Parts: sequence; structure tokens; C-alpha cells
Amino acid sequence: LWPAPNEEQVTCLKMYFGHSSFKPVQWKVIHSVLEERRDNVAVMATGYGKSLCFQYPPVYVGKIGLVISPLISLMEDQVLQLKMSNIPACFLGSAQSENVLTDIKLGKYRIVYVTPEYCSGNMGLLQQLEADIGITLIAVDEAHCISEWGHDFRDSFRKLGSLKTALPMVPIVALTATASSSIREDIVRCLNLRNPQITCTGFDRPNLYLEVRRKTGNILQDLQPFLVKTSSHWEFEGPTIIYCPSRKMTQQVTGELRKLNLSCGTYHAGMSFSTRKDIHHRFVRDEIQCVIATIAFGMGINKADIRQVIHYGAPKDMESYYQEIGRAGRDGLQSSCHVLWAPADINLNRHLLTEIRNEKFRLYKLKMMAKMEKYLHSSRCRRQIILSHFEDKQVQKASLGIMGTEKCCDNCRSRLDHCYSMDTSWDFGPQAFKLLSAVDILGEKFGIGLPILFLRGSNSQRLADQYRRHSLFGTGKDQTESWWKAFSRQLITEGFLVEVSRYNKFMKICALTKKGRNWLHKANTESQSLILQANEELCPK
Ligand SMILES: Nc1ncnc2c1ncn2[C@@H]1O[C@H](COP(=O)(O)OP(=O)(O)O)[C@@H](O)[C@H]1O
Ligand SMILES: [Zn+2]
Ligand SMILES: [Zn+2]
Repeated sequence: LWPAPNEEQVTCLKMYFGHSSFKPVQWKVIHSVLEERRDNVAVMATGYGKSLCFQYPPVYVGKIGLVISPLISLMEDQVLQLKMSNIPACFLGSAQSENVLTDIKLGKYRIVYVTPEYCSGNMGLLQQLEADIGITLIAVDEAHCISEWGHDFRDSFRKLGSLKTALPMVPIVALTATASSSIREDIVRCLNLRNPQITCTGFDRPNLYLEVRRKTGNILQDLQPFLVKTSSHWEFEGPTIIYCPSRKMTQQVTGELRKLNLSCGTYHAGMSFSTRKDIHHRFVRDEIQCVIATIAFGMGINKADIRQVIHYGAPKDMESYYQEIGRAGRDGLQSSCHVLWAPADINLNRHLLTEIRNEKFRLYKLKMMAKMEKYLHSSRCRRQIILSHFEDKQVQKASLGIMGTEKCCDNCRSRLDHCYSMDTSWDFGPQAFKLLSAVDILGEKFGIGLPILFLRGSNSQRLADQYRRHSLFGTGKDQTESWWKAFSRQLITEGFLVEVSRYNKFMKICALTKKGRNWLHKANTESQSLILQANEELCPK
């Protein structure tokens, strides 16, 4: 067990990064790299705090940290974010002046961003910085690009194996997307890491509700369910990102949203630094409500309170999908992630990959598109399927407290609205709330029959038309009369209802108990649960 940080370390974190404490895995990596000078392979979920692991140590000791990445636009964005935290950083490339390079040699910058190509060609420069200043760490983001079995291989990374040779005292921190053992093996062997610490944060984002819908045929019909008509104009429910597979589909979606006068912006690769800066400005400040994006990184979609992610079209793969939905709910508030898809979507098109020569690669793409289509068509828990892919193992639904609840995914939410089996211990809270309310709404003056007719939307004359205006009228048609009758007998046995006759023995009423009235009081103001021992009559297999 590693030690807690000292006060000087915490003070540095507050002054430069505005955080009052390290996250657990952040400190795992930081202490290992900063104080133990040990190589690291770190797998961090979306929105955990990956960048702090390599930005903080060079700031704390006032030396240089080298960040190797192929995403030039992302390195530009992070440089700006660092300077706005009073941290000097720069992107080093062939196009840079010697004044920037001489300021680097004098130690004016804490964090230096380079591409893999520039790094392979200038190993002598790296050794000079190590002798004169000292390199705290070398970060290799997108480290899965080092070998084939990742979702995106690059050849420029293979020459990073000389870093350990030219700099055997400098620890390397490699960041990758999944906890895949095979990918981690390749990173260690190709980067020449020496017994590195292996850390994984887990991948669950419990505040992200997951849903998958089929496309309806036209864009406006697909998107209008996500809109609210305030006054006499349309609005998104909250800040929204719409991911499109192509620029063409981006323009089509934009053209349709403009029909409703929705405030929208686009986000693509190859945009200028000024364009990305302006999009970030408008999105963060809620001057645009929706960003329609074809990329999943950068300033433009770096926003804390994104409430809704929409994939318009099947996602490319599970890794892209996870990163793309990972942009939502970074403030901890409840967010929703919807995929709108059809079998003809371009990312599910097996027509356009017959012409790839590699044997294992073509089979990988076929299995990925089959895995994607299986997830989209699945009736089981969306969250369990996603967590299984990134843990490289079958995940149990009992591992996290979010699975199986109404805020988990659409397939879990369907089971709470109309239960089914796969001892039966199930949450009948939603159904009990309908029944116990109907008993109290009708005044506890009739038998259980009238509340049942109320819930099933009966046209009977026993029910006064004043009750047909109610919200619950007809919301129980999912269950038969005998089901509601049998469910009421379980509420009598458990002790939430009782049958009672007063002086008039020709009138039997069904009334709430003390426990019944107490439960309904809490359920009026909070979503309450009610666990039961059931029969296959209640939740059939
Ligand atoms: N130690 C910390 N305490 C609290 N919040 C943090 C900490 N480290 C990072 N964060 C926040 O987490 C958010 C996501 O971090 P970031 O590195 O941008 O995620 P990603 O690695 O997915 O891009 C950031 O807005 C950042 O402010
Ligand atoms: Zn230690
Ligand atoms: Zn679920």
C-alpha cells in the first residue's frame, strides 16, 4: 500500500490544477512515476483524469515531461488548457522556431508535446534535455497503437523502443483504452518497459443511461422525441452531442435541425485552432445547444454538463462508442446515451471490406461489426455487455449497484416496468406504487376491484369520470386483472394492505396499513423499492 501524498504535493495540485485531492488511481500512477521512478501502464475510464498522471509530476518538481502523441490537434488543445492554468507548455515540431527550442533547453516549459516521428529523429536532443534539465517522465498516449491487435495500429510507434535504450533512467507511462492482456503485453515488449506497474480504474459510468432505438425513416421523426416545445419554439432537453459517421450525414442532420430553429454547431477533424476554440466557447457557455460531431476528442466537445449523447447511425466499434459516450455526464449528473441505428448503416456494411488483404484483420473487422450488431439487437443489459468488452472477461450483473435498475439501460428498465424471470426476489415498487396509490386515490372506500379497473382503463360506470383525468388511469393495462388481484394478495401478506369491514358487514373495503401508508408517503416524494417473494404468475419466465 503506497503512502498518502504529502502537504506540498497536495498544495501543488490545488494551485496549478484546481483539484483538492487526487483520485485513487491517479495517485497510484503519480506516486509510482514521481517517487518510485517506475514504468507504468495505466488504463483509465473516460472522464477519470488521465492527463493529470503525466502533467502533474513535471510541474511538481519543475522539470520537463515529454508527451508523445499522434493527435496534433489534441496536443494543441492541451497546451492552451495548461497555459490557462499558469503551466508553461508547448508543442515541439519541425515547424517550430529555434527560440522555442532554446527556451526548452533552458527549462522554460514543464510539458513538451511531440509526435512519434519527431521523437524518433531527435534522440540526441532528448539526451541533452535529460543531462541539462532532467526528464521527469515520458508519456505515450494512444499506446495501443504500438502493435497490431489494437483498434488502430501505427508504424511511427515501433521506433519508440529506443527510448529506454537512450534514456534508461527515465520512466515511461503508457495509456491505453482497454485492460486487454494481449495489448498490454505488446506495449511492454515494444516500449521495453521494466516490470511496470499495471493499473486499471474500471470502466463503469453509472450516471449514463444507455438506450438503443431503430431508425424510423426520416431524421426529424428520429430526433423530435429528444426535443421539448417550450413556448412556441423547439429546444433540446439539455446540452447534446450528435455523433454522425460522415460529414455528409452531419450536413443532413444540421439541415433538419435548422428547420426547427435549433442552435447547432458542427465539429470535424482538420478544423483550425481558432475554430475549435470558438466551438468550445459557444458549447460551454450554452450559446449552442447541440454539437454535431464526427470526431470524439478535442476542445469543441470538452464540456462538463452534456446531458444527452445521440449516435445517429451504428457506431464504428466498441472502443469508439465508449469514448464517444464518455463525453457525457462528466459533471456526475444523470445523462442519457441513445443509439439510433438500422441494419443498412455504413458501420454495419459488410460490402465495403471485401478488399482488404490481411487475413486476421478482415476477420477482426467482421467480428467487430458482428459484435456491434449483436449489442444493438440485444435484449440483455447494455451495461454488462460494454463492461465485459473492456474487462476482457464476462462481467456479472451483481458487481455494480447500477445494473438492473431503471437508470441503467433500456433493457433493464423494461424488466422493471414488466417483470420476467431468466427464489424470485424482485422489486415491485413501480407496480406497488400504482396499486397503493389507486387505493388511496379512491379513498379506501371500495374493495380492491375498483382500483384494478382504474389501473386498467376500464370504461365501467362504477368509476366516476373525475377519476379518468388522473395520471395513473390506464397505466396498468400491462398486467391482467388476475395479476393485479394476485399482486394485491402479496401486499396483504407482506402487510401493506388489509381488508376491513365496519358496522355494515355487506361492504368490504381494502385499506392501506401503517406500513402501507408509510411506504406510500416516501414513494410520493422519492422513487421507492419493494422487494417480494414472487410466483411465476407475477414474473413469468
Ligand atoms: N484529482 C481530481 N479531482 C477532481 N477532478 C479531477 C481530478 N483530475 C481530473 N479531474 C477532472 O476530470 C475531468 C476529466 O478529466 P480528463 O483527463 O479531461 O478526462 P479524459 O482523460 O477522459 O479526457 C476533468 O474535467 C478534470 O477537471
Ligand atoms: Zn513509494
Ligand atoms: Zn442494464
